[PDB]
Amino acid sequence: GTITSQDDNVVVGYWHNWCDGRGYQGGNAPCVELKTVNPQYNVVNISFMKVYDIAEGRIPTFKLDPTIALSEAEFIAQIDTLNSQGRSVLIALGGADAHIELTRGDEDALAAEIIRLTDLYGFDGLDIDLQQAAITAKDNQFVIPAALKMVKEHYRKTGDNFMITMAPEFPYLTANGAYTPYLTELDGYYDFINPQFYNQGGDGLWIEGVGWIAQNNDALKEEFIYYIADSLINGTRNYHKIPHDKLVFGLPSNIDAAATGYIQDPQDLYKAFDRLKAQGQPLRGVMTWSVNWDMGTDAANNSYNQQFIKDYGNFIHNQLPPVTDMTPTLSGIVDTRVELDSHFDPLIGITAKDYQGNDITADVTVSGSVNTNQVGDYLLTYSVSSDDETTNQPRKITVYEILPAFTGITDTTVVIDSEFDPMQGVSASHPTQGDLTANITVTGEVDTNVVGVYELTYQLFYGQDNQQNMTDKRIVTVVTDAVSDDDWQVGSTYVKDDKVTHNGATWTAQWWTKGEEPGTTGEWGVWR
Ligand SMILES: CC(=O)N[C@@H]1[C@@H](O)[C@H](O[C@@H]2O[C@H](CO)[C@@H](O[C@@H]3O[C@H](CO)[C@@H](O[C@@H]4O[C@H](CO)[C@@H](O)[C@H](O)[C@H]4NC(C)=O)[C@H](O)[C@H]3NC(C)=O)[C@H](O)[C@H]2NC(C)=O)[C@@H](CO)O[C@H]1O
Ligand code: NA
Repeated sequence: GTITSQDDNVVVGYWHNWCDGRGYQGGNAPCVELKTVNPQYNVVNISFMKVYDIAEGRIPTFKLDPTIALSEAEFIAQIDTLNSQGRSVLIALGGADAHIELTRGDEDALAAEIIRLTDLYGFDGLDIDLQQAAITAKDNQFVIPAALKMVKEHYRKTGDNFMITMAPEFPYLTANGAYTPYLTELDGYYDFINPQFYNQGGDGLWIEGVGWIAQNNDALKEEFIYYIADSLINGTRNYHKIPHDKLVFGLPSNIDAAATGYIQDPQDLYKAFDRLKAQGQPLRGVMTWSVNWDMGTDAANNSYNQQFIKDYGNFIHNQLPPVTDMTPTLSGIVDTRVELDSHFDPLIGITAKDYQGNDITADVTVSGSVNTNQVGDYLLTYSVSSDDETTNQPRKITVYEILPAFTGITDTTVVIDSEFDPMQGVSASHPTQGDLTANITVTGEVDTNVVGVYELTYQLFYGQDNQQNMTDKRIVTVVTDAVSDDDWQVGSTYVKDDKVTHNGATWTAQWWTKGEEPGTTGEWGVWR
């Protein structure tokens, strides 16, 4: 069949390219034929395209597991059957424990392989399900989006919408998180995102005013679904924005399918989705790992018997078609610190796209202004409008100054009659003004002919018109070279006529002494 895409809500189910997968609670997921998957799964994701063996190179591929007992041709035929029913069959890239590591330049070969597989099997698109290191390995965050843009454009030439979806684990969807390169580079290209709201334990989000709402909290599941979706579809609470018409809520089919995240009471989902509809932002569907688990068994060999599709198929399909959120995006805006008097260009690094991913950078306007000749904060607001919508974002620009620094102003002792130059070895620097040594003045003098302690005050003048100042003090001690009688020591023994220096004077012992301080023994004592 032909490239078959979905214009309305979706119930997405992954399909295991393997048999008898073990459950987190000891159950079993059989392989199943595609033709047996419930019709209400209108998107079925073949899992997974990956690197099967590094000896075939870096480019991932898909290899049907023959033990499912579908020949290549029969598998093809069953995809065609789904397509004839108006259902989409995507290829899912990655999965758990799949390492993919591509280098800049690999994009052409990756696109070529996606096209080859797509044309051979009749796939309708690709789901990005990179996990763990594969999300950020080498140049993946560049190569995979680059390849996918090529694939999208290739099929657009013939009037076909090759679907692009993604299945990020939700924690990666913070505003600057690991998936954000895939989301931004593919804005306009992707059909919807179905994040995984499972296998993350106690992770979740903080709602100012209700507290922490965790993905494994079964008492607050309605609030979990509502608030995490609300944050995604509006770009609030530190999440990257995924428009509501493009957000599909990914879930485990049952307790065997994922460690945590199963919805015990489907009412919690119905109500959360209704609340999102009530604020004008209905979601685009649900997704599940997996149709195999939905048709699987538990540890007691009891059948799950399609409970997931029973709970959610009709609820999600019995909804109005999606209404596109046509708001444009701005990229590259970050609060920036600028050194006093440096040049600042408010447009550099900032771009914009309409909701279809067309570049509309030239249409960005900025209000506010920065005065780099004055330290302080300056607030800019960037705006762009397209498609009867507007997006705005602020940017704080802080102008700061750095103090210069002196070198070589350290206390020093010099010998009598030596030459002393107060500027020898003395300098000052500043990162933008450069060498400021010629801007140093010296208050005070050293007289090296006269023993004693001389204070010098160094002043540095700098900045505009040399009206900024900083000061540092230096002590220069001039000492004689003259040989003196050895210093008195409290523990030494002296006898008549021994001489000692103490407290600035030379004293002579008049008899035997130990422990008596010169100067403290009066008019007629041992030291004179
Ligand atoms: C942010 C972070 O680091 N989170 C950690 C979790 O990542 C981690 O648990 C892993 O969670 C992922 C994300 O859900 C999960 O992978 C998805 O989930 C299903 C299982 O629920 C995977 O199914 C397995 O696929 C492999 C083939 O790739 C099969 O070999 C295996 O039999 C499948 N298991 C079952 C029960 O069917 C999917 O591949 C995958 N994608 C989708 C769309 O669902 C991993 O399996 C989880 N890994 C483990 C070891 O549990 C968690 C625990 O380590 O820690 C979080 O911090
Ligand atoms: Na097809």
